[PDB]
Parts: sequence; C-alpha cells; structure tokens
Amino acid sequence: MRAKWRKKRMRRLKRKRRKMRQRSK
Amino acid sequence: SLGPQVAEGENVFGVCHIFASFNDTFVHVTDLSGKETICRVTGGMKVKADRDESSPYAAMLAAQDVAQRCKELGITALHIKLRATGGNRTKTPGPGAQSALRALARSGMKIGRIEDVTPIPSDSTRRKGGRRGRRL
Amino acid sequence: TKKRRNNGRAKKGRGHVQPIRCTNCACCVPKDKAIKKFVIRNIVEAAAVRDISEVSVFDAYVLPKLYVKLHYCVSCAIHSKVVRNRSREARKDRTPPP
Amino acid sequence: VVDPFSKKDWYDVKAPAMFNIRNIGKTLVTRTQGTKIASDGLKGRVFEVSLADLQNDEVAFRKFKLITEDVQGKNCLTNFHGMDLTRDKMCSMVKKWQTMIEAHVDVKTTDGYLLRLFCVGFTKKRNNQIRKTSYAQHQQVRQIRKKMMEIMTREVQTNDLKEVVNKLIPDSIGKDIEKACQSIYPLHDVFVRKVKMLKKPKFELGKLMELHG
Amino acid sequence: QPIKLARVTKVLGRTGSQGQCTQVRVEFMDDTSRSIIRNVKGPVREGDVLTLLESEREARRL
RNA sequence: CCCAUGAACGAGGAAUUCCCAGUAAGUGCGGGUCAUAAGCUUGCGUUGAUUAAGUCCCUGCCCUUUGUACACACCGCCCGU
RNA sequence: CGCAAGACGGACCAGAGCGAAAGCAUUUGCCAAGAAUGUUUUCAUUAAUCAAGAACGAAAGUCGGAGGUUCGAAGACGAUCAGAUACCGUCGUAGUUCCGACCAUAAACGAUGCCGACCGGCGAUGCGGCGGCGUUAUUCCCAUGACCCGCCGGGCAGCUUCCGGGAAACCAAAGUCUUUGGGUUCCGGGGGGAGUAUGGUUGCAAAGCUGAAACUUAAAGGAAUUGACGGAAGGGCACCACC
Repeated sequence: MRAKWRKKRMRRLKRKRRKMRQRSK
Repeated sequence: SLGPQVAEGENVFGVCHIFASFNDTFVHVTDLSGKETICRVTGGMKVKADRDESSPYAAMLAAQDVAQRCKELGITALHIKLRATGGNRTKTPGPGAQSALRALARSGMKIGRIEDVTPIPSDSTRRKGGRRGRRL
Repeated sequence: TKKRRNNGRAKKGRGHVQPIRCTNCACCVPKDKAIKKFVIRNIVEAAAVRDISEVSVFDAYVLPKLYVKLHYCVSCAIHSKVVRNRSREARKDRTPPP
Repeated sequence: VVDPFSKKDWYDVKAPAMFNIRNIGKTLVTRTQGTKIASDGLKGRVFEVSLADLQNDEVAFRKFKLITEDVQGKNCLTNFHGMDLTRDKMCSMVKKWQTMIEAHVDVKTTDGYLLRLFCVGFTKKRNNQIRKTSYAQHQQVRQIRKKMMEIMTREVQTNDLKEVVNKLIPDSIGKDIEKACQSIYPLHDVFVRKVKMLKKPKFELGKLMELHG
Repeated sequence: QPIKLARVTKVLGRTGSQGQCTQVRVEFMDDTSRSIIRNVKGPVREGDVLTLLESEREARRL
C-alpha cells in the first residue's frame, strides 16, 4: 500500500463518515 | 509534357519536398514555386504492408518512381527541401530521408541545393503524451 | 543515502527551472536535469555523398548540415545508451568523454 | 483517361535588373481553359532563390523570395518579396558561450513598400581572451539593439526597393552594424537574417518595367 | 556496370554478427591507386584477388 | 540354423544432438555381461573426408561497474480487497 | 499563397543572474522597488530571534464571468492480455489560458531555522570598486567600452586536504562537543494504531489547522560491508555455444 493511496482511502472513508453523521442532524 | 527549352546547355530545375516522418516517407517534386506539383509518391503507395511505410526501401522505390515520372515531363535537376515531422514533435528526419535522396541521385536526376525546411517552432503548443510521457 | 551532491541536476540558486519535453518520450524534465546533446550532422552519411558529388549541378558543392539539440529524460538517455551508470569515484568526473 | 500535364505551358521566370544572372527557371501553368486565366492564377507564385544562383559570385546561404508581380508573355517578371537565411547558416551561427543579439524594425521605404528587417549579432571571443564565457551586460546588448534599429531605419527610410536590395546583396547593413557596435561590444557574425514584405502600393507596370531595365 | 578485380593489400578485422566476414582493405588492380574497405565471406589472406560484381559500395569499419 | 511368409519405409514436421585430423562418418574385431549371450557399453584397428583457425548473434558460465526492501538469498521478498 | 484565434517564448540558456519564498526568459516604454559595491555623508544602539497577530504562497480543486489553440483527468472506442475498469493508439467533457473572489497545501528539498565570531589552501565565476605592461574600437586623442594581469568586498558554486566532526555516507560546515554554556525560535522521544476518533476552528465545497486513547508489537529503521540476484552497463570464454 503506497502511503498516498492509503491517505486517499482514509479521506474517502472520512468523507463517508461525514456523509452518515450528517443524516442525524 | 514538354519543357520547350534548348537541347544541351540549360537544365530544367524543380524542387522535391522530401518529408521523412518515422512512420511514413514522402518524395514530392514540384516546380521552382512549389505551388505547381509535378509528381508525388509516398512509402505506403509502394509497399503492401503498414509497418514498413517509412522503411528506406519504400522511400527508394518512391524516389525511383518520381525520378522516372520527373524525367518524362523533362525535369533534369532538383533542388531539395528535406523535412522532418517538426512542430512540437521530433526534428530528426526519418529513415527514408537518405535512401530517397540517394535513390533519385542514382536514378539519373541532378542535385541543386539542399536545406532543412522542418517546421521548427520558437515555442509551440503542449506536445502529445502526458506529464510522465509515453510509458512502455 | 544522498547519491549525487548536485542532486543529479544543475540548479544551485534557483528553486525552479522550466520543464523541457524529452524528445524520445514526451516526459517533462527540468532544463538543468535533462541530458542535452547538440548533434551537428551531414544530411547524407557516407554512401550518398559519393553519389551527390557526382550528380551535383555545381562546382565542388559543400553539403549542408542538420543542427538538432536533443533533450533526453534520464530513463530515455540510459535506455538509448547516451549516458551510462559509472563507479561512485568515476561519477564525480565532469569531463566529457573524448 | 487523360494526361493533365498535356494542358500545361512552361513559362520562363525573369529576375529584376538589380541581379546579375537573369533567368531563375521555368514553371508550368494550365492553359486558359474556361473562366480561370493562366496569368491571374500565376501572379502569386513565390520563388525561394539562393543568391549564388541569382548573383554571379556572392555567398550562397542568403535566399530571396520573388513573387511573379505581372506576366508580359512567356515571361514571369518577378519583384522582391523577402530576404531569408538558410537555416544551415542560421543554426551554424548560434553557438553556446556568447550573447546572441536580435533587433526587428517595422520600416517604410521612399515609395509605398513597408519592410520588417530582422538583424542578428553574436559577441566575439577576443584574440588574447582566456575567459570562456564571452557575454555582454544587458545595457550593452540593448545599446547594440538600439544601434541596429537606428542603422536599419537610416539605410531604408532614405532610399527605394532597388537600392536597399543592392545593400542586402552585400552585407552593407550587417558590416556597418558590426563596425558601429565595436565601441559597445565587438560582435562578429552580424547579418540581416530576414526581410519581410508587409505592404506594397497599387501595381504600376511602368514601375516593374523600370525594375526590368 | 562492369565486373572488376581488386587485390587484398590488408585484412583489417573480423566483423559480422557471428564474426563470419573478414573486413578487408582492397586495391583496384585496374585503377592502381584507388583503395576501399570491404566485407568478404570465407577465409581471406593478404594478396588474393576478389571478383567485385560492383566496385561502388564501401563497408563500415570496426 | 533350414525352407516359407515378404509389413512400414520413396531421406523424415516443429524441434534438436555430436564433432575440427588419422578427427567425423563408414567398417568390422576383442573385453565386460556370459551355463546359454550384444541391437548395450568399454577398448582396438581398418577406410578416411567436408568445413573452420573465427565470434559473442543464440545457449550457458566467469568477470568488472552498478541497483536492491534479497540473505536456506528471485522458486527471494511482498501489497491490498 | 493567404487569413483567423488561442496557447508558448526554442536555439542563445550556463552547476549563470534576480527574488523572502512560491517563482522569474521576445521587443520597447512607463511605474515604483531592491541587493552589492563606493563614501574622511548622516542618526547614534535605533539591535538579533520571536507566543499572539499579519503578508505572500507551485500545481491541483472551488464560485462567477471572458475565451476555448494544443494537451487532456472522467468518458466512449480500438489494441495487448487468461483478464487489462493499465501501460499503447484514435477521439474526448471538466480543466489547461485571462479577469474577479476563494483554497493554504507539495519530495514547498539544500529533506540542512535565523544572527554573530573564529578555524587550511587553490582555480574559476557573477556584481561593484581599485591598480597595472600591452592589443583593440570610437580615430583626431581624450575618456569610455572589448580583452589581458592582479587587489578588495558581498554572491551562486567548484576542486583539494589527517583543521576538525560524524554510525558512516559524507560535511570548510553537518567543524570550534564529556576539554560539554555566543544569542534565539520551532520541533523529536521504539514501530504500529494514526495524522485515526472525538471536540474546537477555517472553508461554498473539497478539505486545512489543532489532535488523542484503547489496543497491538521486539523490533521498525539509518549508514556501510560481503554475497546472491536483475528483464541495468561493459568485458571475457566454450562445437556439453554459435558461425
């Protein structure tokens, strides 16, 4: 796992967490 | 198809625009102008095979066919304007350049003045292929 | 480990130079980084100068030359055997080969 | 089912009286077959003529663009359309470890010809010089360029086409710049590298027949 | 073009992909002061005569 | 051993082996095995050439410089769903 | 042959210059700015580094216009392959260009904070000044340029060395360090978890800055050496290689 694509997967995973936390607000 | 000039002394000059790319070779005789073309042959006209359109043999056959059609209309000599692909792309003439020029020298024609007329930019547009280039 | 002291390029007080496009590929190479040749070359090699001299209209015609400046990326240059890997002592020789 | 080169007449090409060697070559045209006229479709052909072909004994690297301004009959009479340099020579001049200096001048002659002269110049490594670099200061370069621009306006604005072309056949402009700029920076390979035609006046046949004796 | 004879004055090296061709300095025994370098198959020694079916090629040196 | 029967095979596809002088190949004869015994092997003569005196192209091997996250060592190491 | 539009400024172009950095390359003009040198000019400690706070900040990305030449994420298609949502090729939207606002990150690197002193040598080079035989241009000499020979200061660097340092590679700084203290800011504390969760804050958004713990693990790593290997370069050898 290249450290750039690790950082890209952790951003997408965060971006899905901010998408799913928003739906209770 | 008669240049009505005198028997011996005077030569009927033309000019052949030799355009040698890496994947085709053109031999294109015109008048002193260039605006009136006499004969044109490429490499792909002579060879029934797409890979060797630029091959020196294709350019030899081309130049021989031109120099035959050129001697018919009464053109004795040729100036040469050698060309490479140029622009943002490669400025080296392809492998058909020296074969085509040698060929029409051997095929009876007389050689005037030679020069490169390749489209060399001051600075052109962004060249094809990416940042990282043509990977292979 | 730092292999080259200059870092394989020739900027010391810039921080940026303009990218050239490698002639072989289209790779963008810093100008200072690129391996540059200046090829002067006779339009005909050896076999065709024999023929032109005889089939020339003119009196002892000097043949014209074809002035290219080739810019290579490090990968293209090594593959096409323009430059070449050297021993760590012999790397430091900036003299061009004869 | 028909040879198209059987419909062509080979018309001869004449250079104006400011050149020693007269005729350049021949150029085939179609015969007046319908609406299109030979002479009208023949009146815009540009001949790239090496100066060694055009003058008796001069340098070969200089080229002259010559348009067929009018046709009398079996004679394409030509007029000046631009000096150029063979890129063989132009590239040969440009070498490293010296300053290349250029100057363009959008200028007009006495008659209604508008030219765009391009000068070029290269700083000279002196006879006793040990230093490799051989460069000029930026103010030295633009003093040279200001001189180039002054000298080319001086030698075009006062005289007509025929006289400026007789100054272009030698290096009368190029050698005068090379003389004048010695006090600034001694530069050696000093030529006018290109002249470009921008405006011509309305065509007078009496003007062209004065160009042809 | 005629079929001419040339004498081997010096056998330079052994060229060819498998080293299968002697590269040879040939002297034209017709025009006795014209000499070219030329590739030759089979065993060649100095001072044996080659039959050239053309005398206008010239090989590229080692 | 005798008589009789008288099959394929008309010079061998891709691929591939061995060999440079008394050599290759042809040709037989000994030795080993052997109660019975050579289409094998190991020796011996006999007859006796073509080609080559070269190269790193292919196949291997060995160098020198280089790169390496390999070290029972590239059949190595190793990454993610 | 012309014409148009939009990009970009080849060659000259350099271990050259300038800029705090990002960065900066056609000509000419205007606008302010700047280092360095020169100074028997002036003020006379006005300084150095810096929480908070502030300016600038490659590319990509965002919002509104203007433009759209080339190139080209996404996309469609043709190839290769077992597959090939790759590499190759033909097209090709966003973008790439300009203006106005965001964005605040890069292997933003010299992976090397800034100011000051001291400690070998040598040849260069850039800028400014100083001195000196001689060639050369303005010819009509002056003084200015072009060279040549040195000196000084500041600059990008270079070579060499048992200064000395360092795990070593290497470094005139990464030296003057157990013989340890010139000033000062930021910052690290085994590897993961993780630049994650969570709270705050900035942003239109993308995302930025700040930022843990539970848990897990005996190594992860740095430099160098020897081997082995390579689809890297070169050299050599063999009819168990070739010709």
